[PDB]
Amino acid sequence: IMAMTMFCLYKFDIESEQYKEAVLTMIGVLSESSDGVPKLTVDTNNDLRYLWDYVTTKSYISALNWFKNEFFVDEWNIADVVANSDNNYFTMASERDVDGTFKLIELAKASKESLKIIPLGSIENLNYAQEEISKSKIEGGWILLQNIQMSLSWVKTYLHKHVEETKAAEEHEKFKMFMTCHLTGDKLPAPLLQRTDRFVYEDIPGILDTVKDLWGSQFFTGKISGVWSVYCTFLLSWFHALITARTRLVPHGFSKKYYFNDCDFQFASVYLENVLATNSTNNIPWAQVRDHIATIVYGGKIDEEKDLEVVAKLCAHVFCGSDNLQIVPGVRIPQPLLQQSEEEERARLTAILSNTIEPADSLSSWLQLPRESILNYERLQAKEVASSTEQLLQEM
Amino acid sequence: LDIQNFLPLETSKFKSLTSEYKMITTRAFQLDTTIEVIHIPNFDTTLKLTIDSLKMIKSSLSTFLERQRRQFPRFYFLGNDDLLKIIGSGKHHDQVSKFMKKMFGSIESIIFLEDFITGVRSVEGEVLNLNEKIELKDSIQAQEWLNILDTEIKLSVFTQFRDCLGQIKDGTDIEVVVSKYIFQAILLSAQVMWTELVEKCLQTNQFSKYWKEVDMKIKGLLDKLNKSSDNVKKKIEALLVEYLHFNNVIGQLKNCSTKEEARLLWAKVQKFYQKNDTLDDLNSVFISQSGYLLQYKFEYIGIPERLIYTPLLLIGFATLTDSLHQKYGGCFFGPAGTGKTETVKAFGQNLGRVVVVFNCDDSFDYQVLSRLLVGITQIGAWGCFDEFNRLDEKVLSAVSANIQQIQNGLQVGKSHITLLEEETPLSPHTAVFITLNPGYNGRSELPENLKKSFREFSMKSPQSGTIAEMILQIMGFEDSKSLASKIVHFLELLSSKCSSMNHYHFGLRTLKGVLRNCSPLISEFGEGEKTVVESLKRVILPSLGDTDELVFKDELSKIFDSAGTPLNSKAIVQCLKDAGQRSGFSMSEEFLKKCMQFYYMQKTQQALILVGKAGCGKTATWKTVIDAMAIFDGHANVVYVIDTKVLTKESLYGSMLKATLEWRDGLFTSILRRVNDDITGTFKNSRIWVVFDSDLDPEYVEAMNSVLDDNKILTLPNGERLPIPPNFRILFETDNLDHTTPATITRCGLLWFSTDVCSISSKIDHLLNKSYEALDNKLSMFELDKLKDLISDSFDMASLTNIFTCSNDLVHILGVRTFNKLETAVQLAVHLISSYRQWFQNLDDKSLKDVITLLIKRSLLYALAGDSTGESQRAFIQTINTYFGHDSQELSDYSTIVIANDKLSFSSFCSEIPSVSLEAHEVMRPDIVIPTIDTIKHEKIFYDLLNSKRGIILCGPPGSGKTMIMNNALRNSSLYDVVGINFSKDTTTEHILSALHRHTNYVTTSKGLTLLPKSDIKNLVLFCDEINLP
Ligand SMILES: Nc1ncnc2c1ncn2[C@@H]1O[C@H](COP(=O)(O)OP(=O)(O)NP(=O)(O)O)[C@@H](O)[C@H]1O
Ligand SMILES: Nc1ncnc2c1ncn2[C@@H]1O[C@H](COP(=O)(O)OP(=O)(O)OP(=O)(O)O)[C@@H](O)[C@H]1O
Ligand SMILES: [Mg+2]
Repeated sequence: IMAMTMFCLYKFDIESEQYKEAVLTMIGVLSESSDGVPKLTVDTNNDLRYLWDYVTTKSYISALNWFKNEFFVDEWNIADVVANSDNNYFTMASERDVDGTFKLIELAKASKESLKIIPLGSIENLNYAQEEISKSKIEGGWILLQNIQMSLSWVKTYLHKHVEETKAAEEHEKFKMFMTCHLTGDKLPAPLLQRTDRFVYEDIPGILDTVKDLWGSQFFTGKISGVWSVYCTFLLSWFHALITARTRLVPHGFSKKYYFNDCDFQFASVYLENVLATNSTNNIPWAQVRDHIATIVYGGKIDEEKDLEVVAKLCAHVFCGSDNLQIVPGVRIPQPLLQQSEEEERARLTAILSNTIEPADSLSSWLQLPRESILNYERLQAKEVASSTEQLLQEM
Repeated sequence: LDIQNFLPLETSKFKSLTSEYKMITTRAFQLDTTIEVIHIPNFDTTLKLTIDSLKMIKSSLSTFLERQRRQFPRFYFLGNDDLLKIIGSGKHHDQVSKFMKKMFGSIESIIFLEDFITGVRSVEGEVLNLNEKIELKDSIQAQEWLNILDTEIKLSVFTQFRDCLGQIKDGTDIEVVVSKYIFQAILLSAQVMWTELVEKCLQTNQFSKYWKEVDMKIKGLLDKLNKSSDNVKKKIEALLVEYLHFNNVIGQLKNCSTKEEARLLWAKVQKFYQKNDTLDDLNSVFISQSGYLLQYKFEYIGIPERLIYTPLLLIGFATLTDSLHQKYGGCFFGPAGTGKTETVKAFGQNLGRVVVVFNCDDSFDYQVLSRLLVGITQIGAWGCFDEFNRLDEKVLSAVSANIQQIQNGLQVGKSHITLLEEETPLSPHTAVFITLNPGYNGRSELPENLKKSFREFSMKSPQSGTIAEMILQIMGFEDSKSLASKIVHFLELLSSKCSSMNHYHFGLRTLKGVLRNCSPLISEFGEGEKTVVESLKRVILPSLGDTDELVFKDELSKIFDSAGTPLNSKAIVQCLKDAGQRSGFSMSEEFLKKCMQFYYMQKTQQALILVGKAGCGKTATWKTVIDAMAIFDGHANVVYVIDTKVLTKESLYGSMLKATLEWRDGLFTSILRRVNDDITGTFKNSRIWVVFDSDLDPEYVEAMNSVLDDNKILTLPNGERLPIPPNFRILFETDNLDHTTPATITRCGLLWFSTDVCSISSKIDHLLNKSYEALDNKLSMFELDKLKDLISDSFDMASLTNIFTCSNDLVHILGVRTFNKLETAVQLAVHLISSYRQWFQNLDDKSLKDVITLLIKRSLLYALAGDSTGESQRAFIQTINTYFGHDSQELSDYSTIVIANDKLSFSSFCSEIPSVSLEAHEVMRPDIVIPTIDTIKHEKIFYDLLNSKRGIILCGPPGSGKTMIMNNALRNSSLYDVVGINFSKDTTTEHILSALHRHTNYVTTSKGLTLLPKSDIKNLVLFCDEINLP
């Protein structure tokens, strides 16, 4: 939105009047204001001639980024920002789909080390927290305050005053304090917020990459279950990575934005350990695995009938399978072999991940929804940017 | 004495300070100057030392009570004042039973043989007897004796469970067991044997053999109920809820495609197993569902009203157990009336727990909840936050933080958790439940911290079919399965086939109502579809409007056909026709219909709604039916017609007065106390009807929703519930419904009047005869007989028909429909004719007709065109003349009939006017009119209507002289006297009264009881100016 606007803020003063209506007649097409053809002069304008080519090719996201690139700026990475930045405080908000907590781990590791994750949970966490805050600034280690918004009542009383008082934090050793927000969620105090630097972690992983990150931790659990279970836990890693993938794209996809957690996987995996612990390892237990996963574990949140069916139809495909599943077009997952090694099967199922390459068309090929839907969604987020820009210009 | 007995060091130190302060005050008062007090020795020193010691006593009591509370953690539920009464009342012992209702929730009072406790009784009425009767002595603490009781009461439930369980296993009839075992116990025994008999039945597939078997127990229990004592009547009914669930599941199982299909269905259900293995018997029962098991704790529940089993219900029970298994809090969000707390309560009962419900933000103290939370974490109970969402942000934060401690304490299993700045221990049997009603914003949220501590679920209304089938089963089924499917399809079908109309509701509440209406109807006919079909048209139809009135008939007979003929066909009808003949009314297709629809509804429904256009016939329908019932039954009726919105909620329901909080009756509650409190006369044999004629709104119905409920009792704002008899029927007549909630509709019976009950002619017919009656009291029968003959021959319906049709083809200021104009005509016509009665004695028969026809043509004009432009009047005048006989006396704009001062004469002349002569000083005078062609014209008509006694609304532009014409016509005459009230945007109904009080004199004449006539003998006129201002 700021790209398209800022581009119009410069170019309307600088370029021709013939330019102004041409680009606005284009922003009108991306929006639902109008559909028209801009003013053409041979080799009169070429940058502009290139943009309408994006808009006429029905290609939305490309045309939206055009305004960013036309600025010819190197678009700064969290680390770049942090290094340039001249403050000991940062608050990075993000949508509930992700958390930059693990980006901050690799950010600290690659330069200046000193990483300390501090959950704000109960009284003990806040109480331990305030101790580790005052001491890390003397010491100069980096500190993180995970998901402050929840523990907020405390912020306005202790942290609001504490961070304001700490103009001795300027005096204190190289140290940087980080806080994680959620955009959709309770409002942080504006005074504290304006004082501290702000970032938005907009960084979304692919299906395969989330699968590999889900299945990645799973080896640290140890061993209390059968070999066969690791297959079910693998299945779930794919399943979870497929509903989360579907969460962003709405309306086409899910009716509403719904948020699925590490808690949702956990309550699903716990039911899986439980079904194998109670049954024979005959494969057929699969029937009520689906109903419980699709209606209590994951359908708990879901309220609309429309979406409850989507969870179910996903369970139909992810869970019920005999010999061959074919989660995605590229990848077939075969049922545990007679060799029956649990160490081997982890390594086999890890290898199935390492063999596959996530295609160009993932959102339509992998997530069972049509390609036509994806473009419809691309169109809608275009319309939203295009509108809000027009609206901004007319307001001033 | 008892409190100072328990605390010796505390009362010895209190009384020592009481001495000092007694001398300090009396010394300081006699000084006689407050300021003089600073000169007094050791006053700041004395009081600072005294307050320190008074604070040491309060603190010491606080340490005593908390040490008392920790010993018996039920006392956490009680609080200080109640707690002290218990320690004080120890001598008595029996006086603690009051407070048990609170600290248990299940029981109401305790049973003694004085020295020994024989058992307890529940709030439901159920009698539980203990195994060992607990012995009581003088030197015993409440803490010690009660703690034994809690133990024994749970043990006593295990006893009554094993005793019973064993019996049924030895093939005993369930009707036998009922009589001897408490419900809680028989329920669990049923569940465990059911479960075991169906568990085996999965392997064998002997389902049919067990099904009929169970079905027989159902029928057996049903017929037992009908002839049973009210107490045990609750117990059988409560068991029925459960038995029906049993059979339903088995039947579902008999049906399954495969064994895997059956083992899926069985996984989803709550399966109640027992350990025939182990010791610690109170831990011997456990429950399975979706793989998860749950230990039945043995708490007494009494006999609570048991929630009917739905698939949706089990799912809720399933999510609750899924949360609990992983040490997470249960939480469901969703619309109010989705019974989220009922579920949490029920899910507790099913596992032998009485869940504590915190009704949150119903002016609820944080201090009390903080105590309750400590109590719950000690006692290991389940607590449910009933609509958690509605808490104020400081409270919400404080509470939400506390709750996290508990849920975090359980998840980790921390032995002691700290909350409310103290180290208190945590039972792991503890759980917190949150119900989240939605806001105006959307479906509510848990605070962030609670999101990773709870599991949220979306409650949804039950797909109705399942609930319907059961309800049909309970009544006396015939074929319950067919009915339930058919009924729902029909209701579903009406919804997609009928017009989307405001007040139409075809959801379950509606079918539960059809089914509720059904019970008496079954008594009439059968436990058959036919009884269903009649109940459908008894409820569905009286609220339908003509287009949808056939959609109902079309699809009802399409989906199920029952019968040819109706009973109570002659009987009521002749009692209805004889009522209207007497009332003046005409028995029309429609009038009969809406009279019948109503008659049959009062029978079932106690709250009735009548919706229609103003002048539908609603007051006439109900007034006519009610009248017909006193002919057919022989029962008197006593009607109270109350304008709902004239009075305030305070004037009507009961107002409590802000400072002295003094309770005074009101209007609605006070007329019930004649019936309830002191039925001194004949009320038992009488029928009481309280009618609300005015527009109905939420605020007013909400304050009496309890009478509309299954309750049939009135809840005071403070300090009572008053029960309502079956005689006492509440009616509601109104013009629209837009304001009311669908909830309010569906508790009552609704009668939508699609069109006016009666024919235009039929209205006039009645109106005439109504007017004649008034005149019999002031006109001789010879005069009257001749004058009513005249009216019949002068105006025939055929002529007027076109005239009333042409009325519409005209601009009408201050719009009022043609039908409602009719009374304005008839009253005028009859009065103008009764005016010239003496000149009808001797006048020519041809000439007489001309006087009649003219007056009727006049009266008819003003009543249809009087509110018209008069440019339009003049237009209408030719229209009237047109449709009346051509030769008959024509109407002119200024047309009038005249007679001589000193000799009887007869001629028709118009527009003869006085001239006014007035001096210079007289020029402006607040009562001065320069008579015009139009002054006389208006003053004449205006005065004529008052002689009719019909109220007059004068509409027009400012300064047009509506006020002048009105005032001058009346400041002149002896008959009437004027009082002017000027209305503004916000004028009160007292303003009307206050203004009247100067010119009105109340007299208690036995003829009308209290009367408010005018302070002098001759008539009064209130002039209400700017009536469309308030
Ligand atoms: N026949 C008449 N002769 C002399 N003056 C008249 C006559 N009719 C009306 N007027 C004048 O018109 C004015 C009428 O005002 P008034 O009757 O007080 O208000 P209104 O027309 O009745 N409207 P409202 O009282 O607000 O419903 C007076 O001030 C008279 O001076
Ligand atoms: N069968 C009939 N024959 C003749 N006139 C009738 C008949 N039924 C009703 N009426 C006329 O309709 C009127 C009935 O008044 P009623 O109080 O019922 O109107 P309403 O619809 O209740 O108005 P509101 O909604 O303001 O209460 C009577 O004045 C009567 O003249
Ligand atoms: Mg009426």
